[PDB]
Amino acid sequence: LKELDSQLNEPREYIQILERRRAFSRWLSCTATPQIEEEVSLTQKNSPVEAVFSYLTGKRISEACSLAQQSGDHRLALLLSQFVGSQSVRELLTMQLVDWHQLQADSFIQDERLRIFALLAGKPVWQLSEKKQINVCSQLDWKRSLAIHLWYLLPPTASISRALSMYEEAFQNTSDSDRYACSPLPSYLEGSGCVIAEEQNSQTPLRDVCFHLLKLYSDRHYDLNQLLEPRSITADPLDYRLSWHLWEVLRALNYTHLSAQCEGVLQA
Amino acid sequence: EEYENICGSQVNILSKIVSRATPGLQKFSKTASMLWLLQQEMVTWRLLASLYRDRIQSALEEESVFAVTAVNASEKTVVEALFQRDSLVRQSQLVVDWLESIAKDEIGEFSDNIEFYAKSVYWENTLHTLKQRQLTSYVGSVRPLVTELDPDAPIRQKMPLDDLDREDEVRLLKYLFTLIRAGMTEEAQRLCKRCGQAWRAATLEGWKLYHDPNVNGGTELEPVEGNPYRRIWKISCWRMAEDELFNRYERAIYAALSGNLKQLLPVCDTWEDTVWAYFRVMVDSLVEQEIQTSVATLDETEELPREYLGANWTLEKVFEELQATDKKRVLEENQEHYHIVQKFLILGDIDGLMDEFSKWLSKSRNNLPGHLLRFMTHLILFFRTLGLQTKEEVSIEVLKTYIQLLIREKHTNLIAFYTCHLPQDLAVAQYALFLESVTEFEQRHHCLELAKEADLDVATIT
Repeated sequence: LKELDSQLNEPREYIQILERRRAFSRWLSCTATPQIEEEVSLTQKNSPVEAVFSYLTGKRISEACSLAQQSGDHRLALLLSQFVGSQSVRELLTMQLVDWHQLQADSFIQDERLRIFALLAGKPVWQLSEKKQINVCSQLDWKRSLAIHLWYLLPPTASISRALSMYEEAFQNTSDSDRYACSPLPSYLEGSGCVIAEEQNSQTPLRDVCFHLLKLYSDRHYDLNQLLEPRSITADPLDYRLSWHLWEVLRALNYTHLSAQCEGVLQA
Repeated sequence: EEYENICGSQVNILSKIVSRATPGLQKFSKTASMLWLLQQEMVTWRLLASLYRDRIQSALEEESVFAVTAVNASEKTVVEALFQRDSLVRQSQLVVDWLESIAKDEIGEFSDNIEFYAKSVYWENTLHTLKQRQLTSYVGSVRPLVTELDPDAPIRQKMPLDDLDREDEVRLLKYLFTLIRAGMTEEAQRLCKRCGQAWRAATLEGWKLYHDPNVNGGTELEPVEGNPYRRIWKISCWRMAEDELFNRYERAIYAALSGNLKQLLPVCDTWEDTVWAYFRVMVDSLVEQEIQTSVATLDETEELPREYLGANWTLEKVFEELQATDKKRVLEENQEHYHIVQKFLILGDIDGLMDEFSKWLSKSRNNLPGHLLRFMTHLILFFRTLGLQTKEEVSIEVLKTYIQLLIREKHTNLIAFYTCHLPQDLAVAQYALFLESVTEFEQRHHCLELAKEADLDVATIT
């Protein structure tokens, strides 16, 4: 309710996709601010470069430009203010990184500053002349990782479904690329440093209930069992408070592909 | 447009003579004065061909344009409306386009003849010096230099480069200013890209007006244009113009894209550059005034400077400020014949221009340049062909001064046309006053048939 219901005609599928993306493009900032606001409180006085990067991972480009003018990094503030749509600046940083790597001037710049230049250039990983790699999504949660996919690795015009598929393309085992997105968990496992070392029984990796709902919105036949399991919601396998009230909304939304054992286990 | 092609052809011929004169050969002084005289004539025909086209189109469209502004318009579409709405802004930009075209024609083919010392990296000699200072074999003197290699390090550390890179940066920044002074901002971006400054090529794109066409909910997907923080970017570029640690040319580059006339005039070192600095900032300031009246931005907490937002502009004012300047060159150029014509054609003031022609004839008649008397004549014929009024006593006396040139530089023949451009009493009297000198019988018959090719009253003439 607010941007579509103003329209005195049946709203085009494009405008619905656009405003549903504009709403989710707020949700992916509001989910990130308290960790960014703690990270900046710690980093600001030791490294303004990490504090500027943290603001950019929440789309706080105005605060990032403000902190760069406060730190004495005025060409970083200029560069960041211009990045709010302009693809020519993305391709000019794409060239500038290709210059510095070939000319071995990359190893004469801060890896933390090269991480900002890679983010802006729309590069999730950069490969340096040292054979170091800078992963832009390193140390982050899934929401900021998926927001990097939604804001810096894709155009203003793409769907949520492409940002979420590029995020799933970034944390699985392929034959041709290393993992760079975090495989990315319920809000009680964020920040933990837990690289899940692929549990040799658990053939389904745990994920957040909000990711399970985004799968069920993208695919009407996606699994309900992992969506309603309390481990996707809380640090407690006994808290069915949200699990039952989600199912007794999905049953009202005419989703009907749960098993009667699984409904029986939820209700009991 | 053909008068510009004739003058530009003779400027081409005279340039292809002056470029072949041995320096100091005092015979070629007239050749160089004739080159500059016809170069200033060529661009004065260019100026006329733009401003009088706009002024006649406007005077045929003004009955019709009941426009309505859209509540959801972007900066681009407010300015797309402004350039329809506003003949003062439109004619002011035609003076910018004109003055940038003059600087472009003086640059010509030359852009790729620029040798630098650096040839594989940006700041290559300072980069090499740092890579050498990292080696434990450095038994060199430690000249104070930057220790970082971002382009802000000289201003953040307040330390120098080594002087090869410090020559190339000063060379490059003049060429970048000279290209922007010629409207070649895309070539300044390409020269930045060519010199490894993809960062400065990006700053040279930040002034672009914002647009998202997809706001209107289209049928396919279109690109987003410009910079939605163009205001904050201009505030930042104004800050780069006013610290004395920036080069005069880098300050002028950001000033010519952010309205800072006060930091632009410190590089504008011709009359044309000084007129250009006023007109380029007058358009940019009037554009900011329509945008900040029409585009309701929210929660922005910094101002563009009140010396530039509070700037009242008129065409007359610019040509008083151009007479208050300390730049003695501009004060001497602002007294020559074509720069005076250029002021009056920009103002549209034909009344003061005919008093200039009177103020010139009454002092200088016998001594005026023959091509200036050809120009003054053909400008009066152009105004008459458009039905535009002139001080006809002075128009008659320009035409009579020209007929007296045409007799006395040596032509006889072309007098008939420049005499049928008079009322019959005066056409008869001035052609008779010419034929009252013709003694050669073959020349008499020839000068009657040339009058019979020009619809003259041969019978009252004889």
